[PDB]
Amino acid sequence: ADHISLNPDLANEDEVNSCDYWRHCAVDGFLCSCCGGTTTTCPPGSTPSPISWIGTCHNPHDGKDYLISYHDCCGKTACGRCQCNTQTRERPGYEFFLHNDVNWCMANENSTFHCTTSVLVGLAK
Amino acid sequence: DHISLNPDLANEDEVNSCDYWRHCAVDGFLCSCCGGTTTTCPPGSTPSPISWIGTCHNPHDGKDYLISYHDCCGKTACGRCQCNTQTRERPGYEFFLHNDVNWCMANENSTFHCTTSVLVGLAK
Amino acid sequence: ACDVSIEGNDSMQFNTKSIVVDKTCKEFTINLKHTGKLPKAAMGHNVVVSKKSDESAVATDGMKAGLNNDYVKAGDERVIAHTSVIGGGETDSVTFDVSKLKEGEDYAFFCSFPGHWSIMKGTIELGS
Amino acid sequence: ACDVSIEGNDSMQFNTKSIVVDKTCKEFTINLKHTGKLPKAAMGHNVVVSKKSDESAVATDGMKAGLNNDYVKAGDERVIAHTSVIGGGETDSVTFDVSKLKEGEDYAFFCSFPGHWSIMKGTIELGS
Amino acid sequence: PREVLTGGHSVSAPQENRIYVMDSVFMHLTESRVHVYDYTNGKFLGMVPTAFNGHVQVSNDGKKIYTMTTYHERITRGKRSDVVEVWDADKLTFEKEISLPPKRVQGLNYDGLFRQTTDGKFIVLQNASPATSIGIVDVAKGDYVEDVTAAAGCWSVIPQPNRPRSFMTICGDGGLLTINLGEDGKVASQSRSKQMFSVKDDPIFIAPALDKDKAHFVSYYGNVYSADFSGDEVKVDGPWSLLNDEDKAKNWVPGGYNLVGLHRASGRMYVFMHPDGKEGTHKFPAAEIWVMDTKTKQRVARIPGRDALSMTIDQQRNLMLTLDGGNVNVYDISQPEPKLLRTIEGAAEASLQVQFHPV
Amino acid sequence: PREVLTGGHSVSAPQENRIYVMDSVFMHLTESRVHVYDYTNGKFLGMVPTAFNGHVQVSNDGKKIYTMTTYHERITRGKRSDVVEVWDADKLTFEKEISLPPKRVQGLNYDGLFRQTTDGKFIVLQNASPATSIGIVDVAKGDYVEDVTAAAGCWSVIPQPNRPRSFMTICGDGGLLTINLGEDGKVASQSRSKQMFSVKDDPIFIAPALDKDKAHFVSYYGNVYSADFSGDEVKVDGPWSLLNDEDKAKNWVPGGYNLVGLHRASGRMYVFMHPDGKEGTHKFPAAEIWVMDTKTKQRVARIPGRDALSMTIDQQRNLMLTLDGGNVNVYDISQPEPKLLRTIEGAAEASLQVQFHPV
Ligand SMILES: [Cu+2]
Ligand SMILES: [Cu+2]
Repeated sequence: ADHISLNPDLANEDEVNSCDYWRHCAVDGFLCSCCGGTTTTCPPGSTPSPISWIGTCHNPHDGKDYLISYHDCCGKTACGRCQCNTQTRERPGYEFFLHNDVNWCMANENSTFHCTTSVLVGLAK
Repeated sequence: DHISLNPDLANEDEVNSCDYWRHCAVDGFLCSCCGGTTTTCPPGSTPSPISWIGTCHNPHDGKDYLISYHDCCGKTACGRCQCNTQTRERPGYEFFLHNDVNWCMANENSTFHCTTSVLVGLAK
Repeated sequence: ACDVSIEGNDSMQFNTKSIVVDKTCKEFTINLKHTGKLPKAAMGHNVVVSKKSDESAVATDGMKAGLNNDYVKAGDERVIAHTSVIGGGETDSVTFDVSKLKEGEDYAFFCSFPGHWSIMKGTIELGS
Repeated sequence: ACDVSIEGNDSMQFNTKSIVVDKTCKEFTINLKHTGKLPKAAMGHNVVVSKKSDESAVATDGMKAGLNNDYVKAGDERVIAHTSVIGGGETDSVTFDVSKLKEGEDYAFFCSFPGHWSIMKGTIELGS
Repeated sequence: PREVLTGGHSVSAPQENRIYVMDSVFMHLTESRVHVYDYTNGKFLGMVPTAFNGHVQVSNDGKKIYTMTTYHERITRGKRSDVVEVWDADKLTFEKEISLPPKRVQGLNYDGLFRQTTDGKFIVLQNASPATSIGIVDVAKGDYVEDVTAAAGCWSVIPQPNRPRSFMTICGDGGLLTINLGEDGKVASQSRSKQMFSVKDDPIFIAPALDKDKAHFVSYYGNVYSADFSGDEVKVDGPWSLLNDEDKAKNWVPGGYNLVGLHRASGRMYVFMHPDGKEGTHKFPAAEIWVMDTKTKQRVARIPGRDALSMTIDQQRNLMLTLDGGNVNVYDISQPEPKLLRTIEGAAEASLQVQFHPV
Repeated sequence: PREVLTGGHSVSAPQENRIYVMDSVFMHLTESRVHVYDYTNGKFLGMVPTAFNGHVQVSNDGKKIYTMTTYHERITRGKRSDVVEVWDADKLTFEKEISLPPKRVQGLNYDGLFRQTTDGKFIVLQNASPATSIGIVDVAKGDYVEDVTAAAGCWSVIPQPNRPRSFMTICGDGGLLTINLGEDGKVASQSRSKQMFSVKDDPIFIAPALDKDKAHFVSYYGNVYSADFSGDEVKVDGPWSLLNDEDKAKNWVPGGYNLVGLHRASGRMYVFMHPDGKEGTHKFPAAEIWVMDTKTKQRVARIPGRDALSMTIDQQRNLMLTLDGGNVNVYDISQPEPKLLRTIEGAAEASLQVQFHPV
């Protein structure tokens, strides 16, 4: 018994494209679902980053907390659509992988930032 | 000379407005708002040897003057005081009177920074 | 048997969040493969076995040890065992005698490479 | 005397908007220097002598002639004389016998290189 | 490892739904790009970065996107690299780069500056050093194969839909120059037409209202000229006025950039117009859109311009797109009077050109 | 030829009047730049392009501008070139480029990511591949001379004003790592302090309130920690609260990026604060600016924050500049309570860092 809320594609566009969507609680960039991609897919021609910053978000629909991996899509200039700047549980650089003030496209073949995705890792425990 | 023919003498709110009489054919950013002046490139930007020509009317002396719109190049868009005036502007088949082409095109570096309004002389 | 091959990718993940060791096993060998392709200097991984609530402490002390000490304080008494740090394409292995895991207590395996233990953490248990 | 050196720069300008020819002069030599550094293919200059209100027509017809014809219709009867088209750093010269300039009429010199005659236009006159 | 980020995906919407908005991003011209939208629902589909003042077009076969732009080893300094890049239309991924002489036209996005021959074999582009010339690129060979210097003093490219590899260009003498290429891209022959319009007294906008065998043009003062190229030589005629005495009184004149369009199946021409015209307003936003019947030379319709500056027509679906710089308007032009279907807001920051994907 | 366009000019205003606003232009990050303003009249003086996410600082001698950025042969593809460029401060012209390993930190402009030693001999920068390390550049030799990998797991550079070439860095163990360079830029010695703060229970903002021989830090919950480095080893202490029971009730906490500042001559510390703090608001715009006396540990003043996010202090003129992302506020802090002198609007599109030219 997963739960409808655990899958963006079934959620109204107005919901997942809002900076208020529960799993975008630590996004600092542009939502890929508004750039020709989806919450878990890079828009055509953009490259997924192997690394990312981690957020612990609260799913208000099931009352549980989940780990979200914020991977970037790289290789293209700023998407400029659906800019979000949420900092829930975000921490400074000394806790590097929980920090979102650094471009997570940094290790890619090409580091120019295109947009940000919100991948569901699993329950936070 | 005539007090209207020299910018250094007019209030800057005057020369930095797209309405200033000699900016009648400008399509870019006024250099006087980018660290330069109506006739001087801002520090670090390079004057273009070519330009597009405009015939502007000086409402202060009622005469028409030729204005040479040279660009300052070598730096990214200034982004300040964008103007888009087309008085007497003509299409590409009259190339040097056309302002829809970057006049920084022949420079060592073609990226457009800002536009100047150089006074050539009376139109006759 | 007394074998296990755990993977690590450029995405900072282990292909296992739990490994079981049979009681029949005398000593235990744990092999690590770095399937990614980023150099160890940027995304190296290692596996460190230690007491579950004694993990944070080891990673912090390991960070200070440096890559020269595979990000594990030299001779840290809290470590049951630890592999070397490998990079993309590389592989390593560690063999430790199971006679070390204490009764009743919980044990987790993880990567001490600076910042990775937060996600690359798992639980290693005995028999059943 | 019967000499003149006119310049042309990358800024599409002549360093003279009027040249006078002494009546004493038999034939007249006009030298052109391209002080700029842009290749002739992009900013070449030339000098063409013709009747003042017969200038527009020659430049238009010269444009159709092509660079191979120094932007002057081959054998255009409206041209008193014309130099070749030079590029940056280059120089050329044209010699024409002054006995050609008609009485009472006005004569202007200019560059027929596509689009330049609008600014690179001058007036060449006799004695006084 | 519940979910995983994936790439390598293709455009979600089918080609028949895609349009391309060339966002010059003039405020930061070094980061211009192409926004790909679905004209049926206004959904953003993807994009192609085009560096400093890039130009774009879709291959006639609809399988590739062609871009033209300029690079510098250090953007504002270092070696200059003018190029044409070939992008796959469905994956929006870079495929090939074609070296161009460092003089490709740098300026606003008029269609005529970056076109292709009817056979889709060659890319025809405009150069300015500032001496003008038209360059030829063999798409297949991926090369710059010809430099048409005979075009000096002329501007913009106007393909001839009734010929495999021929095009015309407007010249400073008020006439049209026709270039016919050989199978290798090099000029095979050329011909000049008689003077079509007075440059100084009645300048035409360079944007053509293209038909299969002829092209129409509008002037700064509302006149209409035409160049028929169904025969060996181009037959020029004109002008006739878009204005009736009533219109002349209000001082109506055309205004915009890519301001005209032609619905071939009907002969209807669309034009951006505005009242109180005068020197310096030839690029003003459209107060209205006039629909003229080129056959009878009469206005059949007039509607709000919504401040548009550029448009484009799709013959197959009978659609018209207008662009005011940042928003796209979708129109149904199957009938004499246009019909506004939807408006796509924020399609761009600074765009003066929109194009349908070919079908 | 009445007038002529000239170049080669120097900044009109005198150095003592210039400030630098690092405009990241995040919407088009590939065209970030540095805007140079005159803080006395808010006049725009010039600029330095800094490509994709560039960082900047002025040499301690005030004669050169240092930038750090990233280039790609084709911006979005091709070879990557990380570099440090040296620009002349008065002519704002490019002078030298220094190759850097392709891992210079790419992110927001915290001061601590691009600094220089007190002697102005070396440029100390932050790397992330994502493994972190601190790189050393010998300005004179124009080279990258050392890679401090001992800093792995640590972040940001905090120069020691009381030493010629020493600096510290915050580490994941809650402690500070001190690096002392030799005359050639290579690490001579290092030392770690005791745990200064709890990473998980009371994280500090990386921005330091730097003094000559010590640095102060504020935490997510309003605590103040300090690192004294007047002695051989760093002496850490803390915390003490910026809050009184009344403040705690309103839930006041610090917020911003380069959110703290220290007026050395007075010991006064400035902090961006906001009410109703809670998880996720550590970067919220400032509701107020609190002025603390580090000596007596008491709040001496509080004023409107004007939504600032970053600030910077000038010890010599007793000035403070706050930046809300697009506007700069000029303050006189010679007295306990700040005094708003002027506001410079539109100094940038997206800037989180402003710096005075050294005097
Ligand atoms: Cu690891
Ligand atoms: Cu010439």
